[PDB]
Amino acid sequence: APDSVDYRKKGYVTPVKNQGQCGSCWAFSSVGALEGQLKKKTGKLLNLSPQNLVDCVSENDGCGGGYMTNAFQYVQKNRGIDSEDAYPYVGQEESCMYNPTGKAAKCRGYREIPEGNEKALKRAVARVGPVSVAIDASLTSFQFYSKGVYYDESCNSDNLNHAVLAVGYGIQKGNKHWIIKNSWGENWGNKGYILMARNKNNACGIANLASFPKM
Repeated sequence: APDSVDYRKKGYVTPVKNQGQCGSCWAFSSVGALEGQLKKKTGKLLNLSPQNLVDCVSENDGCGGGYMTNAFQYVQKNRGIDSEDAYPYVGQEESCMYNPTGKAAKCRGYREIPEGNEKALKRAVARVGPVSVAIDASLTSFQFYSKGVYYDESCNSDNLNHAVLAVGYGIQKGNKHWIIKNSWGENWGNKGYILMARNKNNACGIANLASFPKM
């Protein structure tokens, strides 16, 4: 794998979104990974609908949380996911209103990264594209992140409470990192992004629950 990868520079990544109060980061993470694969497979970048996942993945719990794996499998079994345009985000769970006429991507299932293996995660990001991950994002330091490579001594690898998207990896002033797209809007972090410590004993559980869709 290359020493550095950043799929934002390759047109694989849509603008940062804002999930609002809804605990739907799993849906935004899933959508982000699908968007990357859509761009890779078809050559076009489109905003996909997290609301479609919130409302329709009955295996998950809507604004109460959920797994990306269940999201990918839903898209597969449903034979599609809508564009954001065709199924707009409203930040509250509602009845499923999937519309096949607005279908913008498909999914052939998913693959999982071996638990805790940052090297496998790096190789997957290089080989595949953006990868869905879960992290401990519960700390004060994360909320008020501004710049630099994020590292908090107290981060809890077993407390995977937030889903985000690894869109690349690299190094800043000798400090290795993951490039992470969040879904708390562009006013959070660094225009919606955070660089998170890489190869620092799986900091914040970054490689504990990583997956990506097949397409």
